[PDB]
Amino acid sequence: KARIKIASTNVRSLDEVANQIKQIAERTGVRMSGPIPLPTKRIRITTRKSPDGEGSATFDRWELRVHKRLIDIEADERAMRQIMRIRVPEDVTIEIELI
Amino acid sequence: KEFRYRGYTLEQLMNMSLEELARLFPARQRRSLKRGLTPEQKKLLRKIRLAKKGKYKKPIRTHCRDMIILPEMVGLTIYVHNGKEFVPVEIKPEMIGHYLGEFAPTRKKVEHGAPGVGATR
Amino acid sequence: AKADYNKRKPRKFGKGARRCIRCGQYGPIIRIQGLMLCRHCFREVAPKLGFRKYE
RNA sequence: UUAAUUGGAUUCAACGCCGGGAACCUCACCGGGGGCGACGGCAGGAUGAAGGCCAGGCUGAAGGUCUUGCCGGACGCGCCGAG
RNA sequence: AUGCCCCGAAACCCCCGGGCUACACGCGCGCUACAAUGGGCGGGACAAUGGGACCCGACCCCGAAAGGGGAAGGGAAUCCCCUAAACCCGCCCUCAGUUCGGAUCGCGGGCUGCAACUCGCCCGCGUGAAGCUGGAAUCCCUAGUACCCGCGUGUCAUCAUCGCGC
Ligand SMILES: [Zn+2]
Repeated sequence: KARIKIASTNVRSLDEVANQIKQIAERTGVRMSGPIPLPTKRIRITTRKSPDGEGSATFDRWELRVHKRLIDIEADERAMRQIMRIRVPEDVTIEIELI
Repeated sequence: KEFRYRGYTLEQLMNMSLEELARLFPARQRRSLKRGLTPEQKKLLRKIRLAKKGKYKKPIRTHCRDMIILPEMVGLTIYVHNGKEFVPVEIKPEMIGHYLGEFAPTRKKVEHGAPGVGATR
Repeated sequence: AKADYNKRKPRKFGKGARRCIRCGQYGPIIRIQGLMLCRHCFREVAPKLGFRKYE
């Protein structure tokens, strides 16, 4: 079996990669486990606006969201070559492991 | 009464070793001695040993305010830095176990004057 | 005149072991995710680093 | 008050604020010690220029300087500009 | 970042030591309290947000506590931080400066850190300072809000009576 974890800061790129993998699996005819959406990771940083100490304190909360999807497939020669031939856009990160 | 530390005489302390003295000392001093002396403290200890042997007649001065007094330096005058000058301290047998910087105060006693214009509302 | 002086001694902890890569400051360094960015720099930078103010 | 007790801010809109919970560092204050002038010129210089040291003195500790000599073989803050 | 002015071998650059932690006194914002709408002892329940590589560390052995030795797992919906407190039951105290209140010092044991005296935090025993509800005046709040109760994180080698959140 092969487990693939795909994470990105762009939901559209995430979905594009997921759809490409799904199409590859469908054309190869191999059963595929649907994309598991893992909980989004939200990095929040709260910072004081003023560069000095004078004035009423005000803060801004800058948030960076990272979205994660998981897929499980059964290993095959053509399927795995096609998957390794994925586009993997710049903002998406892909990890492949075998079980 | 004759001086005695934890029921031990000064001569017994002289003959004692560093580990036993650390055992007798409080927790902080024992931990410091177990962890060891800094290079500056080692240099100061070498100078003090030379003076005790009698080959170092010059006055002993140092910045080692963190040095822990030992029985082997009882009866000597050590000039300890405090920020401006090296205040002299005569090591009595009863100072054992205390830091060298506890007898060289850094601040000055304050005698407050009249309050200023902005002291009150 | 030797060069052994004029050199910062190695430091592994304290405020003297962290600096802003963009500003060189020594105070409010953000280490939340290894940013190593000063507070002012991060504030001026957040929109274009991928961070956003959603609400 | 002190050697310093480094500074900014004084109604709302100064005073757990400068994300300022400072042992060292931070540091901007105080006593002391040491150390840089890129680049052009003025003297001394390869029979000797930066720069380095084994022992010890000064020193809180330090070839930082000093007694003992020995490596270095081309430079030059001892001075004028500039940096 | 930067104009002008200034130091330019000093106001530049590094090393130790000290100070920013001083203390007749005035003020702001807070914590603990002045008790029964309670204190102590044993027992019984229920969260969330977030973080983890010289990092979080379950689990076993040692210790009375702080803490010490080995060490699974975890780059994280997989392991850990993490079996919260207020609350409920049973017993003692019965209106008292008290079994309230926990300042202030003695002795001893530890942790971090190159370094703990100036000037760190924790732990056992010992003592037990004002305070018995507060004038004039003055502050926040319209619903899961206000009030009470704890926890996460930012600062971090250690230190949270703090900010931002749960
Ligand atoms: Zn910066």
